[PDB]
Amino acid sequence: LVHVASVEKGRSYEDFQKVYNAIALKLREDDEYDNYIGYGPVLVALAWHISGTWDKHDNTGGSYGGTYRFKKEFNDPSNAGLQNGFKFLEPIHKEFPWISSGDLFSLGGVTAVQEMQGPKIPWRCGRVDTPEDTTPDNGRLPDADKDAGYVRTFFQRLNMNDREVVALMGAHALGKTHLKNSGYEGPWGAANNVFTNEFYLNLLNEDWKLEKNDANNEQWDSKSGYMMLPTDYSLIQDPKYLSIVKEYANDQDKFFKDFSKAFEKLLENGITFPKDAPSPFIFKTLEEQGL
Ligand code: HEM
Repeated sequence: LVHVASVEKGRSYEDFQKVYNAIALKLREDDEYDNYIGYGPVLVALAWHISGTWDKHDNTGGSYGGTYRFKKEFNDPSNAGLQNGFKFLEPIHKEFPWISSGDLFSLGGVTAVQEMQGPKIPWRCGRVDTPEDTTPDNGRLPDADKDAGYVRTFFQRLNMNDREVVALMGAHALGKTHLKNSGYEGPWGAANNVFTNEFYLNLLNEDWKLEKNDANNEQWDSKSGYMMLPTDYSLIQDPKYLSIVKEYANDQDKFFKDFSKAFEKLLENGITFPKDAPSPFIFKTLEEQGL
């Protein structure tokens, strides 16, 4: 099963920069969301879940089809609350009806990271909307109450190795958990609408206490008011994961480069790019454009 990237007819770099700018201007404008965190975090969370359904064994799921628009996938328990990022992006799709849904969902993620001061993420167009019966079943996204063995095995379904898994998890510097969504409650650190290596620093530097939350699930809580999921805590339990955690705590530039490659890879899994496809785009930030 092959999905071949097909560029939206007659569109080029500057067309997608416009779509970037509209997302970015709206990000600026809707700052009150989730007690003033803004929609940045939920946008990267949406891009990760629409990509996270991929199965490298048969190329089912993945970002290409844009299948999150169908009710079986948006009703996935693993996706509770993500309807807020979808709603955010509705005005944008309306303004640019020519872009595909998978292109827009993935670009929203890229846009969020860059505007939150993270690294440039190269992004490629050409995902094409596929029909409702291509929507993958629920249950492909990962559980939080597991250990490093689980985590390692999970991400291998996405063709990700140890380094990629630890870089990717650094996105938990952003936003927070919400009891009503997931059964976990609280943020991972203090600067949660700015992309930094804080997740790794907090993981190593705080005084974590294992507790049961108000939904009766176990999570790691610090005196600072931070939390870690068991899967997060895994990363300092496995000695291979811990070595890389130390690395990124110690070197944010290294973390930014590895996150950048890994996030692009996640959003492009399952997509075959023609030799003559355009080169990956690197979008300018609003700030870089004077907007
Ligand atoms: C073993 C894998 C992971 C687990 C179990 C996991 C689990 C969680 C949970 C339970 C939430 C809270 C949901 C809520 O209550 O709203 C969450 C949110 C979030 N996750 Fe992950 N996740 C994982 C990996 C990732 C990765 C790969 C990304 C992205 C590169 C990511 C991005 C984030 C973001 C930014 C948030 C905040 C969303 C917002 O604030 O609403 N996650 N995740």
